[PDB]
Amino acid sequence: FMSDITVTNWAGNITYTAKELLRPHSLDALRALVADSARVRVLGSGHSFNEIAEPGDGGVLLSLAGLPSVVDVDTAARTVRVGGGVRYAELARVVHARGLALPNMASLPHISVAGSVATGTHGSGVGNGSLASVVREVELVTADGSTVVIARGDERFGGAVTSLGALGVVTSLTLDLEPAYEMEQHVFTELPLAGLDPATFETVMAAAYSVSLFTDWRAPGFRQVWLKRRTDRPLDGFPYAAPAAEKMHPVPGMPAVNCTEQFGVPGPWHERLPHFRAEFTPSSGAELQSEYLMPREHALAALHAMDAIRETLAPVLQTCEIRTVAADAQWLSPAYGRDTVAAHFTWVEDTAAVLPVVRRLEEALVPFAARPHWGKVFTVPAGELRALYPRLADFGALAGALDPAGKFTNAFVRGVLA
Ligand SMILES: *Cc1cc2c(cc1C)nc1c(=O)[nH]c(=O)nc-1n2C[C@H](O)[C@H](O)[C@H](O)COP(=O)(O)OP(=O)(O)OC[C@H]1O[C@@H](n2cnc3c(N)ncnc32)[C@H](O)[C@@H]1O
Ligand SMILES: [Cl-]
Repeated sequence: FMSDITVTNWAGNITYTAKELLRPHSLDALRALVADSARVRVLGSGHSFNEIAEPGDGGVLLSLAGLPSVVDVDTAARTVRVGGGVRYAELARVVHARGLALPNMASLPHISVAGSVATGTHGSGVGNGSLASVVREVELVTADGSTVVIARGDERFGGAVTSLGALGVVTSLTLDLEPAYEMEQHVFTELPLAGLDPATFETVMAAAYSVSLFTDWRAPGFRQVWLKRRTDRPLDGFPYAAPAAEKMHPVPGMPAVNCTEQFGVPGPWHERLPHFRAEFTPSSGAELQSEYLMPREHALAALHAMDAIRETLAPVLQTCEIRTVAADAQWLSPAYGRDTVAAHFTWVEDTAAVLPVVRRLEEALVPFAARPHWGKVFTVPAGELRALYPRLADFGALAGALDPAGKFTNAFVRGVLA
């Protein structure tokens, strides 16, 4: 019963030093565990790919999986209060049943809400903010066990959602909602990079509510284009690529059964925004991930820099996805303060082969002020990375106020706060 266990992230490339995952079964127990522990980090659903959740030797790794997962919709207010450990699939089910909806979702819905917003998680669409952008309040258990609630409008709130877990344990969050809406997903194949000029790139990325491009970086250009269209908005002809003949997966050869419905068949928002259907429930994945988030005005130059090194990228690549994100108010969001283009890479799970490719990719993106996704694999040096965040000092002051001893600062966060 008392024997050591091995605790990893979802993809299993990160093995934590913790020999047990503590899952307190009450908020009283959680407060006491936090107060009594010298160093703490929280594990959500483990869909990070780096050391962000590692608390160091002797540090406590705790989870909310032992507490009830509550999803409380106020229909008149159009809000939902959720536990930090609740995952997006359940959140979406419950809000949809109340006739309400989120403005966006990530690719796969089986990810914790608190952990998603902690790192900058986003979907696509030129007018759609990050997942954090709909949070209007957070509730934290701080280092001494006490609760601090921070709401939108509080001078601190810009640092309180996407915080890398550095302020305390987020026990609940409240999100804003909109009326439930219908969508259609239309997939296309073969979009050239040649002739993808500023006007055409803008037209393509704005052609639906959320648009992704996918490529293998093998033949020139893009292999797929996914349009996720609201039925309450117009859909113009899309002459730029061929209509897909078959149901598609982002990664060529992987099972398209896993993916949300295509061929433009209408269905609800939460069955169209993700790329992966709720029924698809993988307990791990044999992959790594990286993503770089740049000013949207650099999209073409960045795509052209990556095209020039395509032969270096391709051998370790499962798929690359290009997305857009609206400017974020959160100080540590990779989309902070600027409309954004994102370049995501799902790699083969071969750390030794991937890291040198990541380093070369990062070099290629330096001219475009690329910020890495905090949840994913990156090798940007700490000082260089700190220089990319205008309000980093403000964040550090907030962390110092709420957590003076740095109970929630691990090695990952320490390099951000240095
Ligand atoms: C696995 C995965 C991830 C993923 C994705 C697809 C898959 C298969 N698609 C994404 C996408 O479309 N867009 C996007 O921007 N990200 C996508 N991701 C990445 C993923 O969403 C993030 O890496 C996310 O942060 C993972 O959250 P999760 O909860 O699974 O991961 P974690 O390692 O356990 O924790 C991450 C950080 O959050 C802190 N955390 C977690 N819970 C809390 C609470 N309650 N309070 C304070 N912090 C918390 C962790 O400590 C860690 O720092
Ligand atoms: Cl091309």
